[PDB]
Amino acid sequence: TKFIGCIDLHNGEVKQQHPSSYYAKLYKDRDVQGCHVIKLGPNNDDAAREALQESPQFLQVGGGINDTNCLEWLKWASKVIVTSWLFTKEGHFQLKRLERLTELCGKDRIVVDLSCRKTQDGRWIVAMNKWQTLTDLELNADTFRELRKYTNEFLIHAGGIDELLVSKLFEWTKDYDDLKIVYAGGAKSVDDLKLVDELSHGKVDLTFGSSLDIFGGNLVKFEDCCRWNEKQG
Ligand SMILES: [Cl-]
Repeated sequence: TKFIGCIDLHNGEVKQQHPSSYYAKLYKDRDVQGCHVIKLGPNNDDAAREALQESPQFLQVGGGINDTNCLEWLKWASKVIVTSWLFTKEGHFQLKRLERLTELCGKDRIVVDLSCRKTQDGRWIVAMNKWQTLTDLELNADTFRELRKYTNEFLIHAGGIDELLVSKLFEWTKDYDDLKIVYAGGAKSVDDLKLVDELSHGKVDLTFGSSLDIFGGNLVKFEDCCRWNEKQG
């Protein structure tokens, strides 16, 4: 279990003041591997490239990723993160679209980002279009078994963390040794690192974003998250 950093971009600006390259440099300097730059809506491409080019092939990029632009983004991103393109506007999962991305990029350069909503006890359904659309894809062991054929990494995007979900991510992927699972679910305590480590037997990584001091949050220290990583080896 490691701390994963992020940079969210909206209207060409970081969601927080510092430009995107500041954060890209910081993550590189502190050797925070596997961070994600996420474009929320349009007009973010320059700010995304600013971050990626500050630390070339070190940060991932998501938001508006499809078969037409994935190779160009991979010039500067370590991996591309697919989101809504895997679904029709009606919310139907399109496995053939994932297969196309893998065919173009390689399984080591794509991330499948699934935003999920807990509908009922022990049930999580993938959602799209700013959460407002439930898709026909459920999170469960079967979904992980099938989709891991096409990617080496999932970003699972969901007060405290959804502890039961983290436990389930472990349970559903226990037999996979080569699969990276990044959880992003609003963590706002440094204590969540050890908690996620315990729940997942070390197999799930944890994003911190807006709660961090470096983004103007007053809840979690970025340096504490880096120190956690440094202790893991
Ligand atoms: Cl990466």
